[PDB]
Amino acid sequence: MTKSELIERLATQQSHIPAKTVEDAVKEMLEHMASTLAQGERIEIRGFGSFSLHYRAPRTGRNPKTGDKVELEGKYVPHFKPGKELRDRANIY
Amino acid sequence: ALTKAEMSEYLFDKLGLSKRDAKELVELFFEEIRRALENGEQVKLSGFGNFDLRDKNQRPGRNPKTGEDIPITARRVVTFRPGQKLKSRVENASPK
DNA sequence: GCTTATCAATTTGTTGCACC
DNA sequence: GGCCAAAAAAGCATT
DNA sequence: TGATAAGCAATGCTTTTTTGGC
DNA sequence: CGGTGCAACAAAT
Repeated sequence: MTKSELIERLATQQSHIPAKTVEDAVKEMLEHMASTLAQGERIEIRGFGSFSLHYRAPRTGRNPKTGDKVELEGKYVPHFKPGKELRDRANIY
Repeated sequence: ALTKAEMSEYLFDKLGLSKRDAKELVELFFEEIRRALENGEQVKLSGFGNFDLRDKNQRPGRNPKTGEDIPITARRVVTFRPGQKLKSRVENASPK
C-alpha cells in the first residue's frame, strides 16, 4: 500500500469528509511527523509505536563502489519502535 | 513528544477540520497502517519511509537479569526504513 | 566489511489518552 | 474518478 | 549479555510514484 | 473545557 492508496482507503471510510480534505490531512500529518523529528523531538502513539532519533558517531567510511575513504560527520537518524498492539496484530506466529 | 491529540489540534488549526473529524482521522490513519501490516502488506509513504514486515526464525536468547538461556521464539516483526528525504531532514537535528 | 539493531525476563518510574 | 507527461522520489547496484 | 540479523558509506542509471492540467 | 486511572510506555537490570 502506497500513500495515495492509503488516502484512497481513508476517503472511502470517511464518506462524511471530502476526499480532498482526507488527502490534505494525510499530507499534513506526515509533515507534522517529519517536522517533529527534524526538530529533534520524538513521536509516541500508543498502540502503534514511537519514533526517536539515534545518534551515529563520526567515522571514516567508504564509497562502496570505488573503495575510497570518505570522512563522515556525526549525525542522527530516525528510528521506529513498533507498539504492543501493532507487534501482536502483525505477528502471525 | 508528538501525540495524537497534538496531531488532531494541528489539523484543526491548519485545515479547519472539526475537532471531531480531526480526532477520528488521526486514529483512522494509524489504524489503516496497522490493518495493512496486519494483512501482511508493505506500507510505503513517499517522502517519509516504509513499514516492512520481516519473518524471523527462533534464535538464541536469555534473561538479561538472571542469564537463563531462553530462546527467542520465531516471529513476524514490523520495521521502518526511513526514506532519503526524511533522513536528510533529521541528520543535523539535535535531541530537544 | 564494518557498524548498529534485535531480543530474551522483571522491576521501577513515566505518560499517552480513554474515560468521566 | 481517469488519462497523460513531466517531475519527484525511490529502487537498484551493493546499501 | 551474547548469537544473530539488519543496515550502510557514493552515485549513476532505472523504476515507481506523485504532481498538476484536461 | 478539565480531572483521573492505568495499560502502554522507557530504562535499568
